[PDB]
Amino acid sequence: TAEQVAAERAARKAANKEKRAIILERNAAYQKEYETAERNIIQAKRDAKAAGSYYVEAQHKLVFVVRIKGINKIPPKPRKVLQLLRLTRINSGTFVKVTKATLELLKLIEPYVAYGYPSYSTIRQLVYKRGFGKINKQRVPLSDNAIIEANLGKYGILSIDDLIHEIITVGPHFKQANNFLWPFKLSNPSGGWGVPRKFKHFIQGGSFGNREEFINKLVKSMN
Amino acid sequence: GKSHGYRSRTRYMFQRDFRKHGAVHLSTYLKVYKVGDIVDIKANGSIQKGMPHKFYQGKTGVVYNVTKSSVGVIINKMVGNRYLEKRLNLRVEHIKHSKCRQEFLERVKANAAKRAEAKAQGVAVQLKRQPAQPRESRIVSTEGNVPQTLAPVPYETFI
Amino acid sequence: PSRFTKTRKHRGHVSAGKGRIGKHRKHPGGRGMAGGQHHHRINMDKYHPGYFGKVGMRYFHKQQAHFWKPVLNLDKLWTLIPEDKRDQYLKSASKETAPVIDTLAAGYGKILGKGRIPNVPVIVKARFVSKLAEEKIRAAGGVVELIA
Amino acid sequence: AKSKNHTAHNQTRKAHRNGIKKPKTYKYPSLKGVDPKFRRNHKHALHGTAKALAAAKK
Amino acid sequence: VLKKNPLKNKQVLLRLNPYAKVFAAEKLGSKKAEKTGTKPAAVFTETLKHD
Amino acid sequence: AISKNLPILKNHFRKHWQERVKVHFDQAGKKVSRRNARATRAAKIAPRPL
Amino acid sequence: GIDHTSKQHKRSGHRTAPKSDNVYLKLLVKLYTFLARRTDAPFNKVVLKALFLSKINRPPVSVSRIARALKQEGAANKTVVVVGTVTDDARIFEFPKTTVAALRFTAGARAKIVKAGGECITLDQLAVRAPKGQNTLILRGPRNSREAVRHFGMGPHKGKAPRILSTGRKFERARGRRRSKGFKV
RNA sequence: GCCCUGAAAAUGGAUGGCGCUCAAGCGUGUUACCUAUACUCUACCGUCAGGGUUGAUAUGAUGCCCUGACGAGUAGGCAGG
RNA sequence: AAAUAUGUAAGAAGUCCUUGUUACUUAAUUGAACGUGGACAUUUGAAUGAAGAGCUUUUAGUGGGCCAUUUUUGGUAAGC
RNA sequence: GGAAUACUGCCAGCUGGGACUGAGGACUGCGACGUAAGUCAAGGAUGCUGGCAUAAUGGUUAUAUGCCGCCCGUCUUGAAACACGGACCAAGGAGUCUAACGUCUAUGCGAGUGUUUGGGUGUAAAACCCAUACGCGUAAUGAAAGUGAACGUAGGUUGGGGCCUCGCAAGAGGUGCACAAUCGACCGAUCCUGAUGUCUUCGGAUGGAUUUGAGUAAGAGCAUAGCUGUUGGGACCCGAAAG
Repeated sequence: TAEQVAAERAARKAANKEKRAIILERNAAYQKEYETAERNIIQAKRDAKAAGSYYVEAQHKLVFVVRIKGINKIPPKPRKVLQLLRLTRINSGTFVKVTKATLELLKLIEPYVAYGYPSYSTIRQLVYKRGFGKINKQRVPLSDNAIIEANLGKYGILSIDDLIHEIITVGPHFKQANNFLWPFKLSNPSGGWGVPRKFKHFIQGGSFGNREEFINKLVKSMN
Repeated sequence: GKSHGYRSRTRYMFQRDFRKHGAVHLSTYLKVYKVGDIVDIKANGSIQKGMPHKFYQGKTGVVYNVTKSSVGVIINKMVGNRYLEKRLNLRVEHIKHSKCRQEFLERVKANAAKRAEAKAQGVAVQLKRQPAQPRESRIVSTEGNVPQTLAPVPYETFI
Repeated sequence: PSRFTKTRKHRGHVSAGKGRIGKHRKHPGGRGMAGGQHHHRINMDKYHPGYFGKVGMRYFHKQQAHFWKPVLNLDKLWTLIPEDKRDQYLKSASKETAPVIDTLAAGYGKILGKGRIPNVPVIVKARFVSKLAEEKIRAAGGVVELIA
Repeated sequence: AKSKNHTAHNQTRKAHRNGIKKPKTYKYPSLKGVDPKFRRNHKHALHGTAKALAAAKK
Repeated sequence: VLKKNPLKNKQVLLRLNPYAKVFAAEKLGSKKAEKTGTKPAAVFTETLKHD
Repeated sequence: AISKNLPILKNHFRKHWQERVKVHFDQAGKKVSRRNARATRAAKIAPRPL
Repeated sequence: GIDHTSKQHKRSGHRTAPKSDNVYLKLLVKLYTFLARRTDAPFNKVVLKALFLSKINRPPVSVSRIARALKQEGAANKTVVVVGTVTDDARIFEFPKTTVAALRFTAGARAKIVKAGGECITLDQLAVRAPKGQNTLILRGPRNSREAVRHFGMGPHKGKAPRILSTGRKFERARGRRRSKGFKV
């Protein structure tokens, strides 16, 4: 009894040591993955140019969507879509994997949201600052990797950076990973919307619809 | 006053197709129907017996009975806030195997087979359909295709 | 008791439970069974199919209990022998000393045939038996004796 | 006084509170309206196969 | 009892994700790219600057 | 008026019934009387049996 | 605001405790909620809940009904559990041994069971013998056998029983009940 | 395009008012700034949910404790007071 | 001959092999139904979500409605 | 030709100023820095100094000042309404009780159940006790005369909680009450079949049917009480012209 604890204690201390080391290996490898994908794309473009060709980039596999209309007066069809995408509150936001079956959802909803292509930076900070997970309904702040592993370990994914990676690379458990992430609760943008009126399209002078890369600037000020 | 007979509102619905009036070709009488088959109902107004009421035009149900000259069909109809189960006795002139149950059965076979060659190779399968995906990077060349540049065009009347 | 009564809980809401528009008025729709063939017919067919109209023969001065004939199923029957004396007859099971059972004494008027009885013979005195009832008694090696 | 005559207004809101669900699907459904001869013979078919299943239990 | 934000507060930054330690130590949130000379081809500039 | 799915009652009170209600509060009293009478009959009945 | 998808502040529709104030029942409950919580054992969870049920949902289990269940293959030695009361039934003659744990035995049922060499146990007694419900057979009465339920779902063509107070030809047997009198049902 | 004519009604009077003419007017562009019971973070009240805990050990087991989410309301239903 | 709306399907209640029952059916153990026995569970057969799913009884109020965009009928029109 | 700068973006780059908060209450957790012992900003504030006593401060109240604020009750799609009631204040003032019921619940007993018409008894309208009956239930179906519930371990199929067996687990097999769906069997009605018999017109075996029933298929009820709901009653309170 007086002894035993040291068994189980130094056990887990050791177990922890190893878990931590794995995350260290992994996180260092994702740094590489990323660093060389990005570099790759850059050189691709310069080579095409050099060959008198044009590199044309892969279409985005991933979007972040933020609902920007409040909740009254909404037509039933977009209303359902807004809910199936977990957007039932103004300024709350989620990740959507882009395919045809989801792209037609974003179309139905376009007047009520602002969306785009999030950067690693933005995703990293969304998940660090406002990442909470769903665990028997309850909404739980991701404040230790143990919590992620305990629910997402079964798919690989045993750190918060494992999570970010399954989000940014989309990839095989994106469904399950992304769903575990509660809807992000953003503030109003600090510095404003930058347009006199939100409820027109970004193309028309602003807010609503796909603003593409410019989602990062907006989300960063909301986060 | 108002008028709501049985074939009310059906002038274009029960009409025959342009240049397709007359005898119905024998294929229609040679199809075989089984309990559990999925048929689409579509009235032929040249055959007045065994005729679906117009609510069922364009609807698809399941065969629940087979008879000398008709199949019985089960349709689920919405009345109020609830579907009621309806059974219809349609003659065969008014019915047609549902073509999508055919793609489906074909794929189930295709699926069994894909599974077979995969196991008798001991490899992963992947049998469910993915939706259309984003599109991967390409390099377009310019050999013979130096971009032609266009500009908007001045207004002009052609009247 | 009144203190558990929604009428106490309604004090201070205008109007008790009864609505602003519809009021609790003083008999709409008529009294009692008014308009059962008129404005109350939907409730009356559905809920009371059969209600209106005649069916059958009248019978003047009928005397219930000319018809008295309360039924007992084989199913029980052994219940008419009292609990203690019951084990012995069951075990003995003989044609020579088998138990009388005056079913009329017990208050019954006919022995119907639902149920099984154990093999043991029984002498059943009754007025009226069903065809099958008598058939099961006999298979167990008892008889029916008609009495009055 | 004349009053309003008809409308559907609100009716789908109302049907969708508790509403729509779907059919109530069973394996072994109602044989209601199925060919009487056929059924009468199905009976005998089923009796027999039951018989034999029990025959294969000695 | 209190959500601390790893994006301020290096302690919980280090708690979730080490690596950060090396990330910072090695810089690499900066970090010079290599250097290539590759030139665009004639045609690319002809048409950039076209009409 | 007829509503809901309920049995059809036939409560016969269309008639001034309140002028003929008999509540037997005398249940206990009449009993004490019945006995006191039985007592004194037997009394004067000498040793006869009632 | 929030576009709510589901009723807020909805309460599970389930009893959480018996509506009864019988001290003893509360004690059986207090026992079982310890058991339910502290052991795995599906059994106690089931028995826990059944303790909360109202009278209509504890129909009685009869002694012939136990006789029958005991004839299940491999069941003869199980101890049969009735979270409610067991009633006598003069209809079986041969009744077997076993041990029945119930909330209540009618006098005849105790007799019957006992006379055949068996035993009557209360639920706490069943608890000590079987903290995990080992070798038990939970039995339930026929609930839809009740008179009330004859009249549910009453309507045209439903096959149900009217709420009639008094029966014979002359009571609800004419128009709407036979083809010869208006329509039929 | 702006502006002018076309352009008539009854108490005195309304770009909301003052007043404004390279506007404080009309078209367009760019920044900053003000501000809701909304959004973000935190405390507290309640409601609902999930979870732990009388195992021997003072004072509430319909209790104590942990955790997440939620809160508009006539007619009207139920609950706790 | 659109657009918007609209029916069905996307599998374990499935698939395949073997061969049992019948009074139906066939020239015909031929079909039709329903089955025994045998094989196939990682993506088991698109997506997204699920704040749990299914079910029963009983009962209140209501049963004058009105407004906006869009479709639209009568009317010169109407805050019709 | 070689640079610079702008623009846009990234840094787990370093720093200054200001504002609100400081929930929790021994210790348990994840870490960080140390060669180390130790230290720490790591599962929610501490430390140092000062100020106040017929006082600092807080509650209340009156008044001023900024901004805001139409009369309630009612019917109504719409009332502050140039709709109605209401000058003021006390006291009074409207869903009751009864007969019979539906659902739900609690309770007693349970194939039964209901002592209270009555009797016994009494510390006297109480409490205590009880014989025969009767009511409802345990049989249904027919207009009726009538007839009246096991082919089968009270049947077959599919789901079923729980339990049993193998297994370290995942799992697999066994058994499967309640409940649901479906095929069958049994009782009555209807329509067929019409045997052995008999007095010749009685009898009605046996086997059937897209027919039919508020049935059977190892009983649930009877009674007391409560909320809600139903019908008759002055029937939530107040009101005709009339007869």
